[PDB]
Amino acid sequence: EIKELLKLGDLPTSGQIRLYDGRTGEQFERPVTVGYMYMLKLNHLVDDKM
Amino acid sequence: REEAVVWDILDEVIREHPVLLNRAPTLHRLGIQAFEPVLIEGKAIQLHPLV
Amino acid sequence: QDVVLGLYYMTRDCVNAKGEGMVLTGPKEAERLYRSGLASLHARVKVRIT
Amino acid sequence: KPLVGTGMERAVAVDSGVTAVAKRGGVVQYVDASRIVIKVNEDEMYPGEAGIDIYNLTKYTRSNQNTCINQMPCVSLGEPVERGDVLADGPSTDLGELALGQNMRVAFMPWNGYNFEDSILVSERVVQEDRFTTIHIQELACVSRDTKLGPEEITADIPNVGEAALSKLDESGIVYIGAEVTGGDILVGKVTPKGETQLTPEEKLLRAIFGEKASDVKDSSLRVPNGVSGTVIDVQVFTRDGVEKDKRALEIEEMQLKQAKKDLSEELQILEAGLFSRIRAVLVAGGVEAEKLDKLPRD
Amino acid sequence: TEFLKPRLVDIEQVSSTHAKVTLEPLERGFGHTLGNALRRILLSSMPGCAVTEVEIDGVLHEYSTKEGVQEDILEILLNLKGLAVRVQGKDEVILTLNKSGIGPVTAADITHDGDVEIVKPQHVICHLTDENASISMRIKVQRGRGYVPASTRIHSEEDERPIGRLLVDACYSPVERIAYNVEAARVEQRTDLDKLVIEMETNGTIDPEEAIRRAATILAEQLEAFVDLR
Amino acid sequence: TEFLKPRLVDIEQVSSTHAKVTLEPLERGFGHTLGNALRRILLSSMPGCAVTEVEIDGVLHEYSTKEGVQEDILEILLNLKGLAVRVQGKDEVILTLNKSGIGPVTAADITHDGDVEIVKPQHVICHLTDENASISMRIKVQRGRGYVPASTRIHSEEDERPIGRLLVDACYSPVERIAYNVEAARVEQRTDLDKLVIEMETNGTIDPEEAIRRAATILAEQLEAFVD
Amino acid sequence: VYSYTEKKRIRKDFGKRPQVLDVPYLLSIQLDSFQKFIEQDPEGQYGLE
Repeated sequence: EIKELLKLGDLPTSGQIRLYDGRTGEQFERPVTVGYMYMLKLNHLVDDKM
Repeated sequence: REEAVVWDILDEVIREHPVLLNRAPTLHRLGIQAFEPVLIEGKAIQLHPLV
Repeated sequence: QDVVLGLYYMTRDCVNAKGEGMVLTGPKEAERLYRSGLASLHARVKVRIT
Repeated sequence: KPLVGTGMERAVAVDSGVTAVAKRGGVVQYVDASRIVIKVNEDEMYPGEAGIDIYNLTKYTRSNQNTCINQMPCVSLGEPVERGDVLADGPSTDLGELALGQNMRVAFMPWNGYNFEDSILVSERVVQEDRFTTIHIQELACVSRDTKLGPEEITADIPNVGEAALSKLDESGIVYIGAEVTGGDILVGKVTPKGETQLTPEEKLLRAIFGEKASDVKDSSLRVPNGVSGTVIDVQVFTRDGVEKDKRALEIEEMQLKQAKKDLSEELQILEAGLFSRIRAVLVAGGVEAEKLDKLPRD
Repeated sequence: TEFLKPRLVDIEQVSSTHAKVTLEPLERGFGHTLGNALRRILLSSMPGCAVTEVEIDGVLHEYSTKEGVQEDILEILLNLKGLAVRVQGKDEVILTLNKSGIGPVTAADITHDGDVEIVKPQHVICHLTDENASISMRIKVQRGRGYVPASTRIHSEEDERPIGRLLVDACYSPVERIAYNVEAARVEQRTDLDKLVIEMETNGTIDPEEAIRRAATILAEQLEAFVDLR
Repeated sequence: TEFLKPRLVDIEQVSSTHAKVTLEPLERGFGHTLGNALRRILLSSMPGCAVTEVEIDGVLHEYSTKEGVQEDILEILLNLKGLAVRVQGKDEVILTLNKSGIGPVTAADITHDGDVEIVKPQHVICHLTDENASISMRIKVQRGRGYVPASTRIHSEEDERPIGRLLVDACYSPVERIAYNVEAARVEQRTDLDKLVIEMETNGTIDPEEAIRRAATILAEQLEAFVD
Repeated sequence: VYSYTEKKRIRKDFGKRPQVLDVPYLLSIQLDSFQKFIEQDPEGQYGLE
């Protein structure tokens, strides 16, 4: 069903895309998994840990 | 106060000084190793991958 | 980890790809070829080396 | 709001109860980033009291963890909403939903050892957008104690300090409202009883020559913590009954005074507007008069 | 040796935000070479305008809030950062936003000064709820390349700001998105030559054409160093 | 508006063929912008001269063995690809090799021909075993840009070739190897800045330094239209 | 049909079985137990009583 929706997103069903290296302009030889993940910043601040 | 000058003197001392890095637990003697420290911005210590 | 992975990537060999059966005057040529996209690193090759 | 939730993300927020929820339903009469007032439908309306429900929101209060606790209003003025609608969101909450964090485009790949062992590579664009920036409301307390060495006092009077540090202080010795300072910078001035007289030989010599006549006082004045810099969001003053009112204390307790007044007047008149509105809906149903009433006084 | 002089040819604008720029004739291989350098410098080094500073009346600090104002201070800050600004002569202008009554305060409501062009006049800043609700402020709009926050400016800031003055993190870079497509280009007889196709999105601020020129310019200027001293 | 202008610093020319050049200070991101632009052009587009074709007498196909030569033709071919040529005016030239007897065939044994200089007179070619064995040939050098292997020449070859004419991979690019390290530059005060360490191996004839300028040149000329 | 807030934002639910019982008040334990301590209930043996 996830694969099915990736067609409706008009993006690769394997969820991998070929990426261009912004430094060199060389492509990475193979596609990689890209996409949105939900991230969080912890109560652990380096500010305190110093 | 902390002017530009301060940083330069720090640089000269840190030059050729070795500093010790320690991780608990001290599993073995190499839980502490000596390195030449290189100053960077930020509050984070940088460690070499190999060690 | 990553170290090993990169090393593995380079050393691993692959059917034809680009520039199979090229004969090279020394090692530096190899990298020049890869960087121009005229050869994959996986490509089987004869190199003259001491 | 999280891209990938479970259906539970609404429930979680609901029960957390730090979000503000509509307890009758009706139409929103007034919207403020501080006050959300709603006119109920006659449905849920008590024939006893008035039908206006008032939700005062709280913005930027300090959590136990030093974290942010701020409410944002969700809906707009004049919106029709139902019982159990999400009026104002708590901190990590979107329109009904748990908004724990933020969602980014990740790429799974090895970088030049910047992602080495679960380490993370991240874009400047994150700072550009100001995502993952924390508000920390940190608390500090300045205490003026009484030793038998003499009662300590809070004044702007601070021996051998740079006038940089003096400049931000009021005559009371209190930091100005809204001033942005740094670690080491002086917030609140305090003086403490000293007692010297241990002039080892050399010291006496110089005191004679140059003068600089030593005034007995320690540097009790309230320093900011190390490597920490942010803005004063608010200040509080509690004077004990014995000693008389401080300048700054007096003026800020006067500020709070007029606060209570204004808020209470608003309260009365908001609910009074509801009452009065209801009487017109009552007097017009079985006594057709809108000419005479509209232009007569209200009380 | 046959070098090839590449010329600026196509300059299509699909939208005010989006512009397509084609560059021919590119010699083989330099599609990629130029593609990258261009992009990098484009986004980081392109001078743009952004809100630098604000004084709002009845507003001591970014955390509090005024009556009859829907947005929090910080959030209105966020709005102003987003304001697309075109300055002609002077580098730092003081825009005055004065609005009254019930209504959504758009950029058009700002008192319109001669040397300033407001790119997105429709852009909301704040919503005035109350009929007696009155908002005034003086917002400082500066020119700058890349991104400098409040915290960097404040560090070396002998420029002692008055109380109430609210610094904004400066999102200067007007370039929102930019990529290149290297595709072989229509030479009436020659085969190998190609065009560089730049797909480019910005917040109005910099014009497509001018962007190009100034980018290549600075690139070239940096190239000076190598050519010059040996 | 403020630029950052870089200047030339260290010029570790450990060999004439090998020169590292250290470059500071560089504005952030331009380490790779410039590192990259340099590199691409350096290798793929640098005009140079190299051995393209060869005919050895008694050697009509490249896989055969010639009488008294220890090396197979294949190995000798590969040696000659590497051989460093300096021609001044002429675009296409045909050098003659005549050597006999026992011993080591070095570049010296090439026919002088005024305008052409052999950069490596002591470059290894062939080991000739019996004194009865004689080696004679004509090697052709052409001027051209970048690298074109034998198999890609076979691609654009409507130009039909004779028997005996053994084509070899053309190493035109005088840049042998190139990379740039982007180490932390931290100039006083502003730390974000970085260093460009440009490590280059060139092919003797042309000095590494000159390679630098030639790259920037060719690039710059492109830039012409756009500055205007 | 849905409320004004759901009408404003739906989240697509891939749930296969229909949740028959609605999720209980998650804080009930606390609320209800503390209530029992002070609950004015003369005959009911709870807290004070």
